[PDB]
Amino acid sequence: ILFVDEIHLLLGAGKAEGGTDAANLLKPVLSKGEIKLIGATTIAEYRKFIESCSAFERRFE
Amino acid sequence: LYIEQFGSNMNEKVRNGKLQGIYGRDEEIRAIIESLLRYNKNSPVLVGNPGTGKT
Ligand SMILES: Nc1ncnc2c1ncn2[C@@H]1O[C@H](COP(=O)(O)OP(=O)(O)OP(O)(O)=S)[C@@H](O)[C@H]1O
Repeated sequence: ILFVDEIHLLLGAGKAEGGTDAANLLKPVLSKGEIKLIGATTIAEYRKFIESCSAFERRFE
Repeated sequence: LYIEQFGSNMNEKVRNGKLQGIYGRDEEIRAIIESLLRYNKNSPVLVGNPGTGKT
């Protein structure tokens, strides 16, 4: 079971060479029900994920 | 002869039966295949509204 304090620290921040960024993996993985994470974000800041690339919108819930 | 696992294999996973039986848009499938047999251009791209099936 995976937990994330702030998903902004994964996608809003983060070098490509320092770990997961907006350009790393888990994008075509989270179509499948292989990996089970539990995140926590706030609404008006979660609107940055929609306007970022509009691709995590249908991968997270 | 090649290792072939630099990305991931796609045929052998459906040979295992994990992804059998896909309901199909047959006009969409043949749009790929006719782009696949050309002498000059051999690269289709499934541009689409992000919700739909691409994979
Ligand atoms: N024609 C279809 N028949 C059955 N399930 C489908 C079909 N098209 C999509 N799905 C379902 O869609 C989910 C995966 O999302 P998809 O949109 O197919 O992935 P995608 O087309 O690559 O979109 P992205 O690029 O991942 S945002 C899975 O639960 C599939 O079962």
